[PDB]
Amino acid sequence: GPPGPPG
Amino acid sequence: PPGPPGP
Amino acid sequence: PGPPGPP
Amino acid sequence: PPGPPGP
Amino acid sequence: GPPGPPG
Amino acid sequence: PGPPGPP
Repeated sequence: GPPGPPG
Repeated sequence: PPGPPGP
Repeated sequence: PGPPGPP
Repeated sequence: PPGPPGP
Repeated sequence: GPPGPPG
Repeated sequence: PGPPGPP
């Protein structure tokens, strides 16, 4: 899947 | 699915 | 799952 | 998420 | 994530 | 999490 959100 | 939120 | 988001 | 308040 | 606030 | 803010 796509990268997760910025922290 | 998307990766997790970042640090 | 995708990679973590960036910091 | 954002980093903590600074010193 | 982004930098935290100035202290 | 992101880095601390500056002093």
